[PDB]
Amino acid sequence: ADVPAGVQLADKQTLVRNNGSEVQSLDPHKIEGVPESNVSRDLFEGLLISDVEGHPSPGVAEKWENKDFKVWTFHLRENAKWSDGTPVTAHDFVYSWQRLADPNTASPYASYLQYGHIANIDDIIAGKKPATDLGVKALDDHTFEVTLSEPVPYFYKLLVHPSVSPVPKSAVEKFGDKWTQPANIVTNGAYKLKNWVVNERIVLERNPQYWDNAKTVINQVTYLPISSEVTDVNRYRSGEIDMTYNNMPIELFQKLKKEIPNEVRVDPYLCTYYYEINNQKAPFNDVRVRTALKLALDRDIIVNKVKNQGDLPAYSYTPPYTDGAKLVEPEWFKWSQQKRNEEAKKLLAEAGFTADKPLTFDLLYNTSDLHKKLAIAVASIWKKNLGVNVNLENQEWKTFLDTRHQGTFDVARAGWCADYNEPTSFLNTMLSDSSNNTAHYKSPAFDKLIADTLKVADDTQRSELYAKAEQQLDKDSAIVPVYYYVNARLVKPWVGGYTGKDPLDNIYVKNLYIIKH
Ligand SMILES: [U]
Ligand SMILES: [U]
Ligand SMILES: [U]
Ligand SMILES: [U]
Ligand SMILES: [U]
Ligand SMILES: [U]
Ligand SMILES: [U]
Ligand SMILES: [U]
Repeated sequence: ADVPAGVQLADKQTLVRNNGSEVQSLDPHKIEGVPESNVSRDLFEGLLISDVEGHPSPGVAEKWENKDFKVWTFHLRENAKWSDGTPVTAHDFVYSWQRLADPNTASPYASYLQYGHIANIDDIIAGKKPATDLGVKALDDHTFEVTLSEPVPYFYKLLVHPSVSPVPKSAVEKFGDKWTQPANIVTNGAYKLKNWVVNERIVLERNPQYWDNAKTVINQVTYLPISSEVTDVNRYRSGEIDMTYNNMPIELFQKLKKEIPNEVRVDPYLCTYYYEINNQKAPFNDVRVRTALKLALDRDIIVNKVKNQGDLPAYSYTPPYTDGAKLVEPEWFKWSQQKRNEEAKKLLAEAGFTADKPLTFDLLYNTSDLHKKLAIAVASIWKKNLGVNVNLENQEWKTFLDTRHQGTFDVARAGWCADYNEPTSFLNTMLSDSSNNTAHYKSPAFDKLIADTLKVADDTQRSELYAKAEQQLDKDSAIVPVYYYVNARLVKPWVGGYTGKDPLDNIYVKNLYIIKH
């Protein structure tokens, strides 16, 4: 943390953050969500980290070079250490990236190594080559070299993500899936795990071995698993919580803007809220059904009437303000809602649906007052506008993600937030073989458009190709875009170091500080 001259620090440097839900895991290779990544950034540090404004910056790697954007060489700082005092080496990164690639690990982020195009990843994921053939090597203890199969100019931007953080081989091998228990875990970020009580709290304490420990200010941070946004706000206002999770309750938000304006932080965020359709399950394998659902949802009602927290109605998957996004707003988005409704009804009528045999299906969402209220509104809108019946189902976060991966669903609420600020951070998740493809969408045409983006060596052709890839997804109605999120949360006046300038919201508790109050 960089405490401004003149600021008086509180005697007790502790923080309590709400984290939305119980985490899937603390193992960097078994996680895929925001709550998971929030804790992961305090515990495991990769090659690069985001600074306080979100810029990719030195993590374990103090400096790096690239040759033709294909061979990346990272020079690891000599004093990088794990919490048990042992050095973090390039060998840790080699083991870690191989474990991520290995199909036996079954990481939801196995495809992150395909997104960066590390050599031999496709064959490794497919079981054709052993994970040890991955294009990574330790040239020495302090030098990690990555070899890609094609030039990727934005490659280093990927490296702040939890999936490419190092994990400690000896703990993994000795304790297997209990390696992340407090008595066994070993970490290399600014914090160490002190306590983990499922559905109660995660307590982290400062890691004295961290290389940049002298600049850490907060001594302990607690992450809570509260999925009710109302309850989060209540425990924030009671004094327990210093920073709410960044999901805000429809019940109270308008009142909060008037009551504590200075604490209501609202900043740009590269995330899209959408209804994920299971594209491989009848009748959602019919483009007419998906298109009907996409058109009949009234975003103006949802975004401006129901939620009204500053979100913008969405017509694409990639947020339009992602760096490199130059998207074409589809003609249906300019139509009137009535015109969208007629087209929708026409398509469903063409798909075989009638008043006597209507379309009925489930709408799965992770427990939350916000998603429940939005799903109830969407259900009402779809019933009224298109004559469809939906059965709402809530599931806790970890179960909910497993259901979407399993494909044991019809339509699910969804939100994707960028991992690096570039259109492929979104677009790569709709690749037929992506480990992040919970839409179960498989388009050879879409796949080809993205493969072509690194076959050209310039940004304008690349941006036009991303635009076309979005048009292909839209043409297929793979999803139902709802809104682009804003990052809205409450932060007490005494929490310093949180700018709100990072559109990825990659917060590190090592950058924060408690102002005397
Ligand atoms: U004190
Ligand atoms: U105090
Ligand atoms: U660049
Ligand atoms: U950029
Ligand atoms: U269903
Ligand atoms: U509620
Ligand atoms: U470039
Ligand atoms: U105080």
